[PDB]
Amino acid sequence: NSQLTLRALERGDLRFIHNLNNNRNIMSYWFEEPYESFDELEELYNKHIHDNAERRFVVEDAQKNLIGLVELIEINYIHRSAEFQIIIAPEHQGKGFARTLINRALDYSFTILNLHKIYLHVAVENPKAVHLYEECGFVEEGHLVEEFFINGRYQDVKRMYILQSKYLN
Amino acid sequence: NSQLTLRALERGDLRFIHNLNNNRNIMSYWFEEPYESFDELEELYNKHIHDNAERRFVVEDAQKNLIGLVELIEINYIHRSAEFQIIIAPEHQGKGFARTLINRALDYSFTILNLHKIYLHVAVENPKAVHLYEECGFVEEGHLVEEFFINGRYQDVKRMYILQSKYLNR
Amino acid sequence: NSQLTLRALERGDLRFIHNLNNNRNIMSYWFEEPYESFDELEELYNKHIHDNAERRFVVEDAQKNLIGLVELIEINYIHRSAEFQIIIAPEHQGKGFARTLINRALDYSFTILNLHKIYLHVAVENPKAVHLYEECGFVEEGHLVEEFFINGRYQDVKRMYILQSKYLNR
Amino acid sequence: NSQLTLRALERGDLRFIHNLNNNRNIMSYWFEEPYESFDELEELYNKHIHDNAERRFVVEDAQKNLIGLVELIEINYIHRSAEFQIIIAPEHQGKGFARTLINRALDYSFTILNLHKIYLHVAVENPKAVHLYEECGFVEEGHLVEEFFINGRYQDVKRMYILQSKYLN
Amino acid sequence: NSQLTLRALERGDLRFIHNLNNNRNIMSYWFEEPYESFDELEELYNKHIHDNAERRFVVEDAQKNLIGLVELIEINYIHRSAEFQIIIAPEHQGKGFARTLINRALDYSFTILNLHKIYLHVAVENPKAVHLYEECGFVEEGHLVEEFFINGRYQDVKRMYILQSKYLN
Amino acid sequence: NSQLTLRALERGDLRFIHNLNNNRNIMSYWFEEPYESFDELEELYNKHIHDNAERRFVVEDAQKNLIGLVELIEINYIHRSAEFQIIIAPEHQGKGFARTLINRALDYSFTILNLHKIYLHVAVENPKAVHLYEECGFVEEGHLVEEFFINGRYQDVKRMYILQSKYLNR
Amino acid sequence: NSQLTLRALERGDLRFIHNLNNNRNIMSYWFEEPYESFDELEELYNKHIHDNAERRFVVEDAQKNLIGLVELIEINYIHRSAEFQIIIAPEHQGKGFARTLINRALDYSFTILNLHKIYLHVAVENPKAVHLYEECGFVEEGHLVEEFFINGRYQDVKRMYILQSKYLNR
Amino acid sequence: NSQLTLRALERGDLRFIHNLNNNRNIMSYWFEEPYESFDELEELYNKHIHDNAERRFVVEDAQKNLIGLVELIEINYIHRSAEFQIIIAPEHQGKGFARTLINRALDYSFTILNLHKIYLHVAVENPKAVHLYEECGFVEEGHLVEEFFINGRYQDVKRMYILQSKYLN
Amino acid sequence: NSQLTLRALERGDLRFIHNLNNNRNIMSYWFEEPYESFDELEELYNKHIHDNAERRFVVEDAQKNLIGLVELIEINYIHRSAEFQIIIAPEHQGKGFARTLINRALDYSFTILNLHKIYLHVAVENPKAVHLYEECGFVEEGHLVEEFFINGRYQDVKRMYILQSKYLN
Amino acid sequence: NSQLTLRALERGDLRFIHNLNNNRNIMSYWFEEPYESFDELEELYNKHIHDNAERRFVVEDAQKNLIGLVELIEINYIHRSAEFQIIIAPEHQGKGFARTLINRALDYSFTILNLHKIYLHVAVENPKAVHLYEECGFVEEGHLVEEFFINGRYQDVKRMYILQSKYLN
Amino acid sequence: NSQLTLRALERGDLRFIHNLNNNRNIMSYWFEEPYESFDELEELYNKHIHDNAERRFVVEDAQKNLIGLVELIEINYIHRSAEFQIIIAPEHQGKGFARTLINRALDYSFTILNLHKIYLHVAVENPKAVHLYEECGFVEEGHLVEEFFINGRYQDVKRMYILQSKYLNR
Amino acid sequence: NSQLTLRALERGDLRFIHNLNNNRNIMSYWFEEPYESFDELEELYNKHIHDNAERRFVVEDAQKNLIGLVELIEINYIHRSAEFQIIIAPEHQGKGFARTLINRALDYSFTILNLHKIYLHVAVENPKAVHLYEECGFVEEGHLVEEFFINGRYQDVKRMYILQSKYLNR
Repeated sequence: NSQLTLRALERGDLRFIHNLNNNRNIMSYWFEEPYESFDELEELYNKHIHDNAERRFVVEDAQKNLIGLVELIEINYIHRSAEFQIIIAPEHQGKGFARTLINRALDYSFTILNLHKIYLHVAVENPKAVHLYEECGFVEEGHLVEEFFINGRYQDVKRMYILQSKYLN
Repeated sequence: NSQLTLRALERGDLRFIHNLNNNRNIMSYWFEEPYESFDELEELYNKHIHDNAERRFVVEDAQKNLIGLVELIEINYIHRSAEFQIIIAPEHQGKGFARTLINRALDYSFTILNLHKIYLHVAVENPKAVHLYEECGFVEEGHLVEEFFINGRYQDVKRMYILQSKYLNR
Repeated sequence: NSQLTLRALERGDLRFIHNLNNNRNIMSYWFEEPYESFDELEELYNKHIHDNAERRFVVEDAQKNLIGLVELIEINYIHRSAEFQIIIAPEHQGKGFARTLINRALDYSFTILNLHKIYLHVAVENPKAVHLYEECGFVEEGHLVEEFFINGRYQDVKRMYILQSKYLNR
Repeated sequence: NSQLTLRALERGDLRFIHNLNNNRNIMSYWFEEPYESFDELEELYNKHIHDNAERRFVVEDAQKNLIGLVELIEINYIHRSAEFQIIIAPEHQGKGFARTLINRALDYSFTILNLHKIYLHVAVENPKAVHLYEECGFVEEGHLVEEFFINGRYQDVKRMYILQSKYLN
Repeated sequence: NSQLTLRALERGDLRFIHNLNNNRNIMSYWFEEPYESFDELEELYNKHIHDNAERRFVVEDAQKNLIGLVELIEINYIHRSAEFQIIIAPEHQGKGFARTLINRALDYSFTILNLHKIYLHVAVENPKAVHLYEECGFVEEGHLVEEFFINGRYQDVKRMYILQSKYLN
Repeated sequence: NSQLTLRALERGDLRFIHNLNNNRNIMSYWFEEPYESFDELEELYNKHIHDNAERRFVVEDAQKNLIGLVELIEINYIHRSAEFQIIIAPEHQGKGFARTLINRALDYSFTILNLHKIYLHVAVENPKAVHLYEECGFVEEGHLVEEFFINGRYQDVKRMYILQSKYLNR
Repeated sequence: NSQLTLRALERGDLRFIHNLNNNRNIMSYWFEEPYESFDELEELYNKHIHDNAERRFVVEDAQKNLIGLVELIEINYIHRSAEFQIIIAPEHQGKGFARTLINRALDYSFTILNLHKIYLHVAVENPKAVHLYEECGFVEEGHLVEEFFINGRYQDVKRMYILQSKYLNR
Repeated sequence: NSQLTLRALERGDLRFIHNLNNNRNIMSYWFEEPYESFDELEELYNKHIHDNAERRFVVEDAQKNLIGLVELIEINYIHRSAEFQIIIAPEHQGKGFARTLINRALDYSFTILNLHKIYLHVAVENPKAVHLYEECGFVEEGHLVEEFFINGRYQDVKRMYILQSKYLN
Repeated sequence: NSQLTLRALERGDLRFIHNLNNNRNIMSYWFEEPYESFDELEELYNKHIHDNAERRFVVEDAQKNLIGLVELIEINYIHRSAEFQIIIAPEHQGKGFARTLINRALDYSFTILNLHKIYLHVAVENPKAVHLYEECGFVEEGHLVEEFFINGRYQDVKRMYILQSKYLN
Repeated sequence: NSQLTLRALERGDLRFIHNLNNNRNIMSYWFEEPYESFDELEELYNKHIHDNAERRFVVEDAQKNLIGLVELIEINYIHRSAEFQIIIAPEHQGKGFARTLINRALDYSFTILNLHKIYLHVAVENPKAVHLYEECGFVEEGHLVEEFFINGRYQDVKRMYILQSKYLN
Repeated sequence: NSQLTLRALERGDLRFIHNLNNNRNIMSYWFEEPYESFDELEELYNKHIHDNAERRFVVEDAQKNLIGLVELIEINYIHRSAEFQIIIAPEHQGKGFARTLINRALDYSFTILNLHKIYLHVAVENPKAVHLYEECGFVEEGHLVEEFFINGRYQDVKRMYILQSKYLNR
Repeated sequence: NSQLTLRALERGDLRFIHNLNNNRNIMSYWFEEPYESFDELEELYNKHIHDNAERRFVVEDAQKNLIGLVELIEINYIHRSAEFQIIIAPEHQGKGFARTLINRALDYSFTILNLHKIYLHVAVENPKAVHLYEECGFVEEGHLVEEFFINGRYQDVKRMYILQSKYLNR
């Protein structure tokens, strides 16, 4: 149930993230190349530490087991928008967590960071991750055509958004 | 027209860019804040020197007028895409230059850089710029709702794109 | 009047800045020690170019005479507040310039930086700075008791503020 | 009671500071984003190591349990003024400890740092903390309108202060 | 069989890479001096950590025995071309493993890196490796005369290649 | 003719180099993007001075007009091979210069650097580069299928070579 | 006199200071060895740039004569004290300048810097300088026995001071 | 008895010094602020290592127990004077050591370092530490008025001196 | 017998080399001063790592015991010559290894590195190390007169050479 | 007897060197302040690591007890001259060891460093050390008046020397 | 002749050296590749600044002609030996300068540097240079077989030397 | 005479220094190799500014002609000794200058730096340097046998000295 908590990504967490980062089947849905030496990782972690344009979160339960990773990135502070990215680890999918976690990100985006808009990309051939975002109040503002090469072909993604005045009320 | 040339942006060009970069009715169109020390610009230009992820171009004519600037930014070499942007210096607009300028950018994109997709963002409330793009072959693929805060209001823009296939088989 | 504009602070402006920063009866109303090497200015200018939390502006008349300094400082992007501070050069005071430049500060804050609150500090013994701010919409939120030592004694300053919504719809 | 020591924050207090710097409830009262990786904290500590403009104090009891933090920040040596802030650890709340930590930081400010004015900022929605300050001699000098965005709303804050002659006479 | 994983080379694979980089017999087939102190390898690894122009893969089996190395080097993102090379460990030779490592690196090149052409260089004196490549779809495009000095004599090499449409159609 | 000489590439030659490196219909036959800041040239020149694996040469006529560029690159000292690449400035082509400068490349490679093999890459759609190399002794060792994207398409290049012994005793 | 001004020491002033710094009958009075490379002075000046613990001031008159130098050094912000020192260039002494100069230093000390105690060291054998100080309100608080080796002899000096209270209520 | 020895301050000694440095009741008599992170300490130790203008000594007995700290600072080599500072740790006061230690400092100053004058400051409200220095041949050359803010008020210190020609003979 | 192998000098090997480097009786025959701190060594090892003009080898047997050190230095790549240096450790002399090892160096020089000439220096009062080199196909091209001060006097060395075309065939 | 080895000073001899560098009695004979933190010694060692103008030797016996230090400093390679100094450890004094350490450093200077003159400086108040030097062949060439301040008085020193031809003939 | 002087090579001399360093029939004689950026030369000169193991000298006459260059390199201070090399600029040869120049080098070597043995390498096929050396007192000590690849052939050289004893007792 | 003064060594003095430092028959009596780049001078000057253990002085006549160099080196602040070394420019020797400048060395050492002993080294084959030192109070404390190689041989030098007390009361 609602035992799930969001926390700041830490150095101790990089092995878990290193694993997700090299998983082809997971990183495809973030349109990120599945190749990352732990060293390269450690370093880009060191980079993200002094960077106000991102916030990375590790998602845990009460055993303190790593359940997943929410990211808010490209925070832009004139326009007050950021890009949202979510992964739940293989052994923690299916359990109905995504709503909770996706909503905590929004709570974060809108009640703390005081952003106007969250947006995201997802593959049009993820027709059910799409149902999800829509259930959480996201809607499609874009159908981006052949945006990303994923698994041997150019694919379509939807861009989806939610604003602060919607989520608040 | 057939006399406009695109060349890599140089250090001797940074006063031209500074001015553009600090002008309110020009930066609005790129969604970029109109404020930049010549000292910030120069340093950014030196880190730009190092970036394979961008090509910033300056636009000249016959007798050396700097007419404008074209960029291909966020060039991604797996997905083979880049964002395109353009400026015609205030004193050079409304001469039918843009058309030729957008079309030099695509030919660069697609005949040298060998990209697959150029995309651009343009204000819904910039309907002249929208109609240019459409007449060069850009089609809308998204209606970004209230994406930018510009001149005191959150504003919608169109995402548009064109593919390498369509340009070469134009 | 309609002539007047703010632009980014440049390196060739530092002589004019330095002049003002060693002026006692000027520096006194910014609560600032009137002591600064041209060299400490240059380093501190190099420091604060990159500093996203600040914007410094020189004002120019139609003939590009340096008229004053407008600054928006401590800009926080979560709370969307920043502190405003201005100086008009001694030889340009008493012209009716003040409201125009305050208005430009607020324009930039609210239509470009998309801020929610702008605040300032003004000495309780500088009435007619206090009174110009009033006529631009600033209201007192606090009386800071004995806040700064200036000219041999601890003096009281007003904290005053204006919101985005009020500015943009009055 | 007199069983509370204040002392300089050391590297070994950082796990403790970190945990507090990621508690949203605690950090709310400080007008403060509840996100801080350990590495970022240790870089900030390494920095203020050399800021004569700031002092950070851990509170300890007799047995030397870590009760809290007290800070004097923005110390100004022309104007002789600094901002005071205090956290007590959730676990050590409500034992009538805070008045002692306050008179402690005041005594440091006035009897050692030879300061002239201490101010603080406290939520208008926290009339119990305001009460607290009033008992230790703090005088409201401002009511800042919508100064901070906290928890989805812009809120008001009391700025308050105390002077050296008042605390020492 | 499908029991072979490819993954990014990590710091803990370096003793293994080192041992291979000092085997003259193995390194002969790579046109390559068989001398490399560990420190020099770790400096080279530290370097390519940040070369988007190269990818290095260790091969693992189910039990996660280190079978070999596969590399895509000189990746060019205008021309969309890279050089392929493969080592299998002496101890894991001759178990019909190489065809799988090859189709593996091809699939990475073509399905993830979205490359256009892969080439390799193979000894004209190694008609068994050439055979190997031919079965996985590689076409001889050059016969380089006396290209490399190996073992006291200047020898010829086949340059061969495969294209994306061919591997994916 | 007998006038022509190669010498080390110098800093005061970079204007002439830069010119050539932003030339499209020149850069196309070196398989190289025609985009390069004067500043990226200068850094890359600073890079490659020390680089023992390369030698870059400017050619001069009897009057010290910059005639072209000769380069020997990837020089490996175990295998004793290097890649050769040349450019004659547009305003000096069609003079009969080509063989003299190829001959100088080979002279340097074989009598100074003591190389065993020199190879080049030439476009299969640049016949008369292919044919000049033949007359200097270069023979085809390979046909690289669809090797480079140039001018909107993947093109085939010839790999060609000449050995030390053949050069020095024919 | 009423025309002498104190300003922060600048880089353009370091030849004036160099000369003073190398003059035997001027440095004796500060107990400082008369030997300094312009190169040492400049570097010290750059580290001085960074020091909140000091204010070095230059003394001008109406028509830009550099008359001297005033320092407040070892400024301590808990104990709120600083050492004061002064020089009048040889050619400007005996004009009754010192008096005004010592009194600009104290007013700076006590009206801006908000210090509590200025102190100074002066040679027992400099009884003119002693009498100046006493007439500005400095009183002796110590007789330092043989503190400095100056001109071949260990020598006594007077420590003198004045407090903020006494200056403001002068 | 005269088992007490003076030695060079070392890195291993910094915990003992760290303790003395944060003791309000001890550092008041050196007019030094009682606040010092171990890190700041470590660093200023690293600084004092390449500094010919100071010598710091740890004072030990035969158990090798840390008994105290003598310092000679601002050694000035034209004028041949330095400032002397002494602390004996809390558990080692009362035992009559100060004379010994103060005299070893002088032996150091005058028989080794070849200084002409040692001077010191002490609070006029330390009327007995004053008797001490006087017993060791120090005399007052100054009564410095309101020099230091200590424990909530400006206080007077005496300056006291001894010369080489006196101590020798 | 021919169990002896040549390998790249490594960091783990520096204690063994440190020993040989400080041995007066060994280093005399290399005309190198017998004085070298392990630190200086470590550093000049770090130097030789990014240096294409040398190759240093540790010579081992099958116990993996360190038997000796072959060096090829001043590799010059226009002229295709290098200087050869050999030491067998004290407890491994007399066993008849030198021929093997000297020949592996040549194999290295001529079959791998593709050099035209190997040369060496040896003291004329080493009349038997000279017989050796001559047995391995080296001949004297020089008798260098009073070249080196060794053990209290200027001494003569022979320079000796072998070329690639000789050794090959 | 012949049971004394000289060798280069290593990092592990530093505790030993340090202890000697803080003995006032020992350091007196070297004209030398007896104060040196360990960190300062290790920085000085790290420095001279690269000074071809100096050589430092620990003395060891058979069992490898650390007997002392010997140094050749200020080696000048135009003039071929260096200064010699020797310490024996208090614990190893008076066993007729010093003559052997002296002829040892002379032999290094003359038979290895090919130097021309060695000099030393020895207290005029130490006629037993002077005796020592005279027996090993050192000739007084100066009587330096009040050259050093040691122990509260300015004292005289003998500068002495020996030449290469004299030591080797 | 008695008017030739040797002085340390300076930064103002590096164009003279550059030219020499890039000339084929001059570098052959030193066995050194004829190719060097002025930028490489300058940097080498700055690391040369630091080297006790070398002395590079420039050769002037009466009226400031730069006639040449002399080096003593690989100076070894235990073995007390150095390699000597020499160049006379093309336009200054065949004037009987060399003799005096070789003999200034030895006197430096042996009267100041206090070396024991100077040695040199010279091409067997440079028999004029061989005869110079022999007439100054150099005698052969080795016949280095095919040591250098020069002008397309591996070539033999003579190692020659002279000792301090023989020069001073000349 | 009374004209002559010593002042700190400055950067604009280095041409004059360099001149002297490459002079053989000058450098010989400082036991110093006459070889030094202007660039090694500049670095070594940058080195030794900060070096508290040395003071270098140029002497000037009444018209600011560089007359010579006076140095006090190895200044140790425990033992309070330093080594003295002087040069008068060749074109200013034989004027009777020597004692004045030695006297200035001692004045500075004893009345400013508060030294106890000043020593020098002088060649036993430079009598009249030996004799001028005598007349300034220097007495021999040692005869250094074969101390330096100079001009083809090992030569003997005198070590000579003068104490503070003797200088200051004779």
